[PDB]
This record gives sequence, structure tokens and C-alpha cells, in this order.
Amino acid sequence: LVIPEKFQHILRVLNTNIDGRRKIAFAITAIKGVGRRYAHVVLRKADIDLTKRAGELTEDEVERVITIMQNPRQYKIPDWFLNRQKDVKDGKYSQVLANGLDNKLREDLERLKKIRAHRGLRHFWGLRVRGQHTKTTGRRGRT
Amino acid sequence: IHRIRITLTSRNVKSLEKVCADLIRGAKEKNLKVKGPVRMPTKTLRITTRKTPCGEGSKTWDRFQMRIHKRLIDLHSPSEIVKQITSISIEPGVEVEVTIA
Amino acid sequence: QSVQVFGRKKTATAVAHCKRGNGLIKVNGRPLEMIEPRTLQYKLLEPVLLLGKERFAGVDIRVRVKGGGHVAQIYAIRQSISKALVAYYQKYVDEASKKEIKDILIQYDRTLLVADPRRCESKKFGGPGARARYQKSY
Amino acid sequence: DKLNNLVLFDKATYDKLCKEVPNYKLITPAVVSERLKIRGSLARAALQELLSKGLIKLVSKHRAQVIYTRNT
Amino acid sequence: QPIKLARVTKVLGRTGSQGQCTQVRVEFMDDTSRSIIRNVKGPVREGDVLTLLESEREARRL
Amino acid sequence: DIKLFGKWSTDDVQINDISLQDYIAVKEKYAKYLPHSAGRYAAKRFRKAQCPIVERLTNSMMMHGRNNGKKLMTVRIVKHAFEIIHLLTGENPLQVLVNAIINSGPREDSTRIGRAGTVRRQAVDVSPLRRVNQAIWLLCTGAREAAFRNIKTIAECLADELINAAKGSSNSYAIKKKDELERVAKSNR
Amino acid sequence: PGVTVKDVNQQEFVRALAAFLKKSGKLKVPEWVDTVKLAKHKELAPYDENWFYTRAASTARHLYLRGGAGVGSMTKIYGGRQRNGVMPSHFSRGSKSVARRVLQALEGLKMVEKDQDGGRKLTPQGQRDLDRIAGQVAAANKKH
RNA sequence: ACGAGACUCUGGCAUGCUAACUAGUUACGCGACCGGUCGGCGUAACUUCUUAGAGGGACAAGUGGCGUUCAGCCACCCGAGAUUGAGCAAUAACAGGUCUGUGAUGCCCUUAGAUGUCCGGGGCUGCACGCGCGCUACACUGACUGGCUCAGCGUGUGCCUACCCUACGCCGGCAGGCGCGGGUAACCCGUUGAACCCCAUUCGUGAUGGGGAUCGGGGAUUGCAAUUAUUC
Repeated sequence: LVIPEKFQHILRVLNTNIDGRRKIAFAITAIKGVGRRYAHVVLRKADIDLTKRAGELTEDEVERVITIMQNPRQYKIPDWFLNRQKDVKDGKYSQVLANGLDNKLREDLERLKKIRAHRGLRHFWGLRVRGQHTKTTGRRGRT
Repeated sequence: IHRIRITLTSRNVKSLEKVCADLIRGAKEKNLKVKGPVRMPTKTLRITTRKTPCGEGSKTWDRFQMRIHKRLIDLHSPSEIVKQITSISIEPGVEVEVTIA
Repeated sequence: QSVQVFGRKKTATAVAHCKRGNGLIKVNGRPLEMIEPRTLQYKLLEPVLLLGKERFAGVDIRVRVKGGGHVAQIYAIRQSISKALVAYYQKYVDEASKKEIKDILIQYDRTLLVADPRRCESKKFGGPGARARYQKSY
Repeated sequence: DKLNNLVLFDKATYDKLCKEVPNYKLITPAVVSERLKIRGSLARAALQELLSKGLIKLVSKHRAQVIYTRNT
Repeated sequence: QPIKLARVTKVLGRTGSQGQCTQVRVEFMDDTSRSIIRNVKGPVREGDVLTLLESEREARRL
Repeated sequence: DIKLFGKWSTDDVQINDISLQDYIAVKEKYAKYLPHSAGRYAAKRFRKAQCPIVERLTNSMMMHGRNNGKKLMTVRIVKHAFEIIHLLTGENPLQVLVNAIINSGPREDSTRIGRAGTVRRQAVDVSPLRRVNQAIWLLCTGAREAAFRNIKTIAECLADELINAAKGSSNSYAIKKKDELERVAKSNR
Repeated sequence: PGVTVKDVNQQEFVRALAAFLKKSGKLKVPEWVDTVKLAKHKELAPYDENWFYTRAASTARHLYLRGGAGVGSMTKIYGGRQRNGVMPSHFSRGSKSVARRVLQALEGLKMVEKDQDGGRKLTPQGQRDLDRIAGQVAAANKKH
């Protein structure tokens, strides 16, 4: 039906250029830390009617979704389904909106390049390390 | 034990058939109740190798095949009579085993 | 007690155990119409309306089928049912009705009681399929 | 940037959805979505809603191929 | 050109660079006094009817 | 008393072409409830033309990529789009398809020039069998290109393409390619 | 009269068993309903939110069709296609823990339960109730 | 005379035969309503489905057309089948490859590198690059719990060595560990419950739930260390 008040076309979570036409859980995938499966789980836990889009809903739903997002441990989401688990330096906690931890997980990459490590220098040179062979990569648009 | 099992394992069907016929002939010489020779499915050991001892040429593959044939007979006879029956006439190529049933 | 008639298509094979009854048809825990595909259903229904419900009203045949694939399991249930009916009629009641039903089934489909001889062909090295060959550069 | 097709039950959506559509025998989501310039999802939702309104009978629907047949 | 069908009466043989044309005698069922050679395309049996909106042309023969 | 699927009858169809009637099978003993029967039609000549026209038409539906070898999907998309043509027209779908095939099966087109020659082309009669083959191929290909890069799904392009081929609308690929083939035949005398 | 399990269209039959499981509540309440990815091969979201109830009903269907099924087997009925990314697809077993928890939800509840020696025993209460559900589905809107 | 063919193994038919609690069809103690689902069993009708053993069967054998009125080809009542697929495969040869299989080999290495013992570490996993095989995609014939239905080839308990297939319950969304073990195998995996067909709820022409280094962090195998880390 036609809602007579507060229809949005540029939806905004945190400094993110996302569409307002996109279905809910199809536009909130723009978070560089979580999305898709994690988004589906979070919205199904927050008790939102999936059969509606991202515009025909009240502000309270988005508010509570954001609160459960920024506080995964407060609302029964395990310490296995998320991408800030303990790592080098100090363990990371809390996944925040946009590249709030993507910057945190790129600064470790910066550390790896600054320490002159084989894996680190290969990351700097543009050579993938997790098991990627190189026979045709770096052949189109190479320097 | 009363239930004796005679196992016949042979790669050659002709020798296996002759051995089974000889065993049934021996069990017909003396009146002994016998179950017909049970023929189990044959085992085809298909293994494929490269023809050439090097890498040169077209893709040529030897497909070697070894077939194993299985016969089982079950009898009600004492061990002495079964022992006398078994070693009455055999032909090389067949393996005969006596088992407790 | 079976009419000892069997029926095949591809590696699949079906036999209709037969007894005196009132034309209730069952296929491995299910009747002839609740088979899953619901689009091949017409293929299973082919005989029972090809010759009518009355002929399937004085004999109970249970079709047991073992084989691969869905559709290959079909063409075995139906052929087994039809050939079981024809054999039951031939060996029990008469031939005139049996001959009539055989002519009807053959006219509708000559491969209604004869098996389909075709089987999957072996694969030869230097190619993925029976007749397909590996690509090479000249 | 992105092509615009209506994802809401709007004035154009409410217009000729319950009075003029049944006059056409071809009632399928693609035709509706093309006629009133919406997505396929909204056309399927609209036909589901009008079916729930008890207007037109169903023939079949697998996932998106749905047939409606009239009575007049 | 007048429309007049022709029925196949004898399959003469194959022609063409790749042997795809088929020479066949075709007769018109109006006088049974004319039986012209026609080259035809595709699988052709014996005894069918070929629709002919054009008949002023002949197949190479003899 | 055999009806295609459950409601299509085989007594309202008429060929009225005399050209291609033995290579179209809808009214004769070739009547069946399911357009899926495999068969041995494609293992010998003089027996390939005995396949029912609807069976051949559904056989040639699947093509390209994984879509090949999915005859059951073809049965589904053939019961679909046939319900659709019957609701759009109200006429018997078999006679509409026969009309489309008569209108779409090319009569004359070009091949090599008689005894020998490859520089150009020479017009010859098209066999009825090859013409039904071509008609079916154009129908399927036009339908799948109509679905290609389009909002509308399958079971629509088949339906509209078939109905236009029956009526002669230029949006039909089959009969427009037909007229194209006869134009090449005329231009290559 | 009497009507069994296998002579009922399995679609609405398993729907009816799922609805009966929701209505009963005699089972252990599921503790994971959407926090898991279910099958190992499946890296896409579950939808129905009832996969514990529906999977319990499916398990019951599979022990009625084939008595003696358990976990290790239940994985073999719930395995599926696994797209290995850039490589082609294969077959993957499901989650043995999920099927195990489903069985433990069923186990000892007086319709089905798996022993420690081999096989499945079916109590009169469960079989009577399930046959009645099948008969109600058949004669309600599937047979007149 | 060799080669071709013939040949052998295979693929298809025998309700004909020798016959099988390592296979099932027949043997019934809830007959659950007063004729029925079973591999929910409600714990001696014998080889028909299964098993390849011996025979049989197809030969252009009958009809018609063409054809030296031959050899043969084409079409058909009939028949399981009217061309199954492979194996082998002559005379001669190639400066084809193989000394990376060995006292099976004709030449150099004999003066402390003679390899008959040995390697801690990196090499063909890394590069301005061109090439060859194949896969994942080319759409709304596609997808977003998949809910229900099956077979086929065939491998598997080891003395150079725990170095197998694993049935069942416990630990966790997870790689993996524990136990009792079943299987030396038509005895157990296994009735080998994947691919698929469905849906009276959710994708809609993006650059994306049609998609991959989805960059980086959480994983680990009764066995030398997973490093541009071929396992996850």
C-alpha cells in the first residue's frame, strides 16, 4: 500500500551509499565486516517481518537492528560466526558500522608490510599468499 | 561340526567347473546329501596402465582384466568323510578351502 | 506367488507379484498414482486408462521396482504392469481377451511389453564419452 | 543510476489492477509487471493478493509460472 | 506463377558440391503427361507431395 | 478416445495442406497422454517421421548449456504456454500449432547449383520433412531469443511466438525467417 | 478403518506432521533455529525457521520408510551438492550434530527413539497417531 | 598364404536346464474396520526378479522392389535383437620416443666427489611474457531451508606400515577426538537414501545471493614440522 509519511529513497546506516529500492538484508550487505548470512541471522533474530522492504517499516526496527549489530555478544550470537576474534596484538571486540574494523583489519596488513616479512612483502608486491598459484595473474594491466 | 563349507576359488572357469563336477561325483559315490554348487558373482579386477614406458605418443591405455570365480558347497558330514571327499581328485588352478559352518 | 513376468527399462527392472483380488494396484508401499514426479504420472497411468479400469478390477498386482534414475524406474512399472496383466489373462482366463489387450497395447505402443535393449555404452580412453574425444591443437 | 521499476503498491499500481486486468485473459506476472512498470516480485504479490481476495481461480504455479482463468 | 503441387515418382540421385541436392522425378496430378526432374533439399522420401509455386525452372539432367 | 495431456482433443485438427501431412502426426494412432516417450525414431529412416508432431516439438525444446537433456522440463514448459495459448485464443492448441507449422515450413530455398558449383546458390524445393525440421528449429530458437535478455520468463515466448507463427505476425521468428528463405530462393534463380 | 503412512502424498503429509509437532510442544524446544548453516555443503541462509520441527518430521518419515536409520545415516539422507568454489561440485554429508540433536529431541518422547544395539523401535502411541494424521490428510482434502 | 573376416570378452532374449538362510520370491503370532501398508513384520507355494554355469538364439532367414537378373542394397509384417562396443590386428618401415628400468647394454669417472653411503636448505609452487588441455559463468529454461522418491561400475580390515571402508551413540554451528566394533566381503558400510522432480510465503535485469585472492582472522589429522603455505 501507499504510506503517507516518511518514505526514504537513500537509506543510510553509517556513511554508506546504499539503495533504498533494495530489499532488506539485500542492501545492508554493504558493511565491510558483516553481511549476507550474518545480516539474515541478525534480522531474523531481531524479529522483523522479512516480507516487507526497507522503506515500509518503522524506525524502531532499524534502531534495534543496529543495536543488535553493534552488540553481537549481548544478544546471543556466538564467538565463532564473526570476523574480529582474537588475533595479533590484542583481541578485537565489537563490530561497528562500515569500515570501523575493516580499517582495523587493514592496519594489521600495513603492519605486515612495514615489518619486512616474506608473507608481508608478498602482500605488498600484490602476490596473494593463502595458496594462490601464479601463472596467468598480473598479465592484463600490469605496470 | 555337522555343517561343513567347501570354498572353491578359481580364476579359470574350466578348472573350477571340472573340480566342482569331481566333488559332486565324489559326493555321489557315497550317498551324501549335497546342496547344489552355489556360484557367487565373479570379481573383475580391471586395472588400466599406460602402454608406452615413456610419455611419447597418443593416449594408449592397456586395460588388463583378471576374473575371479567363487563356488560354495554346504554339506552335512563328519570331518573324516569330508576330508576323504576333498582329496580324491583335483586339478591345478583351483584353490579349495574347508571351513566350519 | 507371482505371475513370473518381470519388466525392464535401462538398468531398472520391475516385477508384478500377482494374486486374485479386485484390481487394487500398489507400487512399493504406494498405489499407482501417488508416484512423486507428477509429470511422469501420465506415463504410469498409460495402461490403466489405455485399456480401461474394468480390466484392472479382478486382479491384485504389486509392482516392485529396483533400478537407477526416476524415469528409468518408470517404463518398468508400466511395462511390468501391462505384461503382468497380459500374462495373468493368458495363463488363467483365456487368450481372446488376452489377445485383444495385447493387440491394444502393441498398437498404442509396440514397446509396451518388450524391453528396450539400449544400454549405456562404455567409455574409451582419450575421450570423456563413448564417442567424444579429447580436444587437441594442430 | 539504477533502472527504476516500482517496488511499492502505488497509485499506478492501484490503478487498473482489479477492474481492467480481468478483462484480459493473459494474466501472468510478467505481463502485469510490463503493463504497470513494476518488478516481477510486486506483480506476483499483487496476483497473490487478488487470489486471496477470492476473485479469480488458480490453475497452477510452480515458482513464478502462475495461471489465472476467468469465469465470464 | 500458378500454384500446382507435384508428387515424387522416382528418386534419381544426389547432386551438389557436398551432395545435398536430390534429383527426383516429380509429376503434376493434373495430366500425368509431364514428369520433370527437380532438385530438392533435405531428407526426401518416395511418394510425398512437393508444393510448387514455381515450375518454369528445371533440374540439370541428361 | 486418446487426448493429449487431459483435455486437448485430436479430432478438431485438420491439415488442409496435402504437402506436409504424413510428417505431421496428431490425429492418427500416434495419440498419447504425455509428450515424453523417448522411442527409437532417431535410429533409422522411414521411422523418424512416425514420431508425433507434439513429441518432436517437445523433443527439440531443450538446447544450449545445461538446458539440454531436460525433457521433463520441456514437458512442464509445454503444458505451460499451451494452457497460455488456449486461454489467449480459446482455440484448440494442436490446430494452432499445425497452422504455425504450415505457415512456417519453407517451401523452396537455395543449395548448390545442380550438378556442381559453389560460387553462388541455386533455388530448389525444400522437402516436407526438412521443412518441418526447420519450422520447429525456428520456433524454438525464436522463443529462446525472445526470452533472452527479457523481463518475461519462459512459457511466454513459446506461446506468443507460436501464436504469431499461426497468425503470421512479423514478431514471429519462424514465419519471418520463412519469408526470408523464400526471398533468398527468389533472389537466387 | 485404517490408513498407513506410505499411501499419503508426502508433501502435505510432512506439512501436517510439522504442524502437529508445533502444536504438541512435547519435544525439547530447539535452541538453535537460525544460528547455524545446517548442512556443511550449504553456505546460504535457512528460511523456514522451522527446520528443527520439519527436520524432526523428516527424520520420523525416514525411519518409518526405513526402520533403523540414525545419525551417520541421517547425514546420508540430508547430504547434498557442495559447490567447492572455482572447482566443480561434489557430494557433502550434512551436519551430524544437527541430526543428532534432532534424534535426541525425538528420543524417548514416545513416537520414535534409537537404541544402542541397532534398529529402531516404534511405540503404539506414535504409530497410531501418525497413521491417524496420514488418514486425516488423505480423507480431509485429498480424498473424498 | 598373411591382413580383413572368422576369433574372444562384452550389450541385449530364453519363465527351457544344472540351483543357491553370503539373494529374494513364497512361510504370519496389531489382521490397527465388520478385503487391504511391511525393508512400521504387529519377532515348509521355491529360483521369478539377483547370481555368467552348460546349451539355445540371428542366418539377410520370409515377403516386396532394384540389381550382370549374380554378388548384394533398400522397405516390411515377424522377432529380444535385422549394424552393441571393444581386444587382437599383415608386408615393410621412421635415424619417432625411451640409456631417467638393471651386468640387458658397446665408450669417459682410476691420484681421498666411486654415486656402491649421502642432503640442514631451497628448483620446475616465484617472473615484462606468448601458448595447450579443462573447470566455474554467461539467466530469469537461472535460483535464495530443500521438505519426498533410486541405482551403476567398483573399492575396502596389511607381513615391508596405526598407514582401509566404516555401521551406531558422546563431545561442538566446525574441521576432529572416544567407545563397542560390522566387514578378509552377494555376510558390514549398502536396500550404496547425492545429481534431479516439487512449492495455496520471500531473488527481479543489479554487478549482483548467476559469481571468487569473497583481501583478513577463527581450524587442525594414533604421521617432521602447510613457507608464494597443492590438506582444511
